[PDB]
Amino acid sequence: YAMDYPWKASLPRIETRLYLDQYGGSGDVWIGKVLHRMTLFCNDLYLKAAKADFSNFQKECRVELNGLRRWYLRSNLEKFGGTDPQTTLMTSYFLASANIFEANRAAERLGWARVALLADAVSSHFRRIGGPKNSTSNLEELISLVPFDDAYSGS
Amino acid sequence: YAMDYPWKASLPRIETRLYLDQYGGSGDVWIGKVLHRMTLFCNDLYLKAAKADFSNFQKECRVELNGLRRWYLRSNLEKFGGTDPQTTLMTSYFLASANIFEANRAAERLGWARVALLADAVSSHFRRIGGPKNSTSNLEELISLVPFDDAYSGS
Repeated sequence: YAMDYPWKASLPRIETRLYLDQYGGSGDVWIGKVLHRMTLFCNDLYLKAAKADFSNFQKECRVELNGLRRWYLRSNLEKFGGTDPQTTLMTSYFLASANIFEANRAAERLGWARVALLADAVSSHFRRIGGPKNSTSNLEELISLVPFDDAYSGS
Repeated sequence: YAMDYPWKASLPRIETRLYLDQYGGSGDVWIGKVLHRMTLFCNDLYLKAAKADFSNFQKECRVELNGLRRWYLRSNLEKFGGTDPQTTLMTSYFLASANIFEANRAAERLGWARVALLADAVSSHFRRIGGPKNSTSNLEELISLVPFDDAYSGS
């Protein structure tokens, strides 16, 4: 792993997930003059805590992904987006749920997902019709599909 | 004045302006056993303070009107709309300036003025074209002429 993905393309949560199968817990032993095991940072309590936290994160992510899928369908955007839109939704949500992974920061993650999907749809439409000076339809009002707020949807 | 203007149509600032020449000060006497002038509410500082404050109001109103006129000209609104711009502007600003007079609240006064002017122009255009069924243009974007802000431009 440490040789395949350098610092340039190493998402935090994917590395944390891949690490949870490589920690010895308490079955480690360090070679010295006599085999001795250090019992301060090698135990199963760390493993239990990490696994519980990751399970909670995964459940919350599943729920928010379901909600985002419902919104994506209801807002009538599937008419663009290549041949299959579900893979695009999944990719553009996972590329955000792996960086901003805290619990009290749902707004930033969901906004990242929504704006990514909108930008991709609009870019695909421009690439299909044949450039930016042949669009007779209206596009500037398309940003009104994000849910409304006071300090978010005004700027 | 107090007879030809009921409570339902009595602007505060107009009443103050018409009452600023009906309060003598020291040139008054109150009937008793002997003609005696009361001093606590009949003074001369009252007139000076009132005149200074009212002249400050005059100057602030002049400056704000001279700015709003430039805004109404540069925004290209006389093309479609009222039959005479100056009277409509003067009236629609005098209303706000005669209702909200305090000096640390120019924002609400200017906002009232701008929104009233925009609404009047749009209503005149709708009435001229023959109802809202034949209005080909797009009118939601016409609210972008109001200067942008961070928290006062979504609602």
